[PDB]
Amino acid sequence: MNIFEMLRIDEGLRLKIYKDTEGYYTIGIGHLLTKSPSLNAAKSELDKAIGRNTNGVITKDEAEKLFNQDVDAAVRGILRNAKLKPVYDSLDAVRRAAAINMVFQMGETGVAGFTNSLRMLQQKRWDEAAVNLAKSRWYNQTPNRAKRVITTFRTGTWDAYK
Ligand SMILES: C1=Cc2ccccc2C1
Ligand SMILES: [Cl-]
Ligand SMILES: [Cl-]
Repeated sequence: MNIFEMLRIDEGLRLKIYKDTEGYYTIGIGHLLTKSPSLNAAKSELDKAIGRNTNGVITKDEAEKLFNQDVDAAVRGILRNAKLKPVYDSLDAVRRAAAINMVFQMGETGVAGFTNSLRMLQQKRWDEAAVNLAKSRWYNQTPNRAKRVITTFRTGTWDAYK
C-alpha cells in the first residue's frame, strides 16, 4: 500500500466532470475543479488544467497526471506549513500517508481546526487522537472514509485499507 493507492481507493476515478460529496465540480481522482455552481466555469477550469479543449472529458492518463500533481502539491503544502510541518515530521511513514489524505481532501485550511488533534498526534497519543478526530464535521459527513484514515492514525498500519 501507498499514498497513491490509498487515495485512489478513497477518491475513485471518473473521467467525466462530476459532483463531489459536497456538490462541487470535480473530475479524475478527486481533483476539485471549482466551488462555483457553473458547469461552464468548471469546464473552463478543466481546459486550463489539461491544456486543451476537453469538453468536460479527459483520458485516464490525463487523470493520473492531475493526481500526481495534486499529490505533490499536498506534500509540498504540508512542508511549507509551519503548523503542519512539525507534526508531519514527527510521524512514521504510514501515518504521514494519513496526514496527506486529509490535506488532499480538505486542504491546508480545512485541516486548520484540527489543532487539538494535531497536538495529540504530535504527542503520539493515538487512541485519544482517534477519538478527537471523530468529533468533527468531516467524520459526520464522510464517515466511512474518515474511519479508515482514523484507523490508520490510531494503528499506524494499512489494515483499514486491506
Ligand atoms: C492531519 C494530521 C496532520 C499532521 C501533519 C500534517 C498534516 C496533517 C493533517
Ligand atoms: Cl492544476
Ligand atoms: Cl464516506
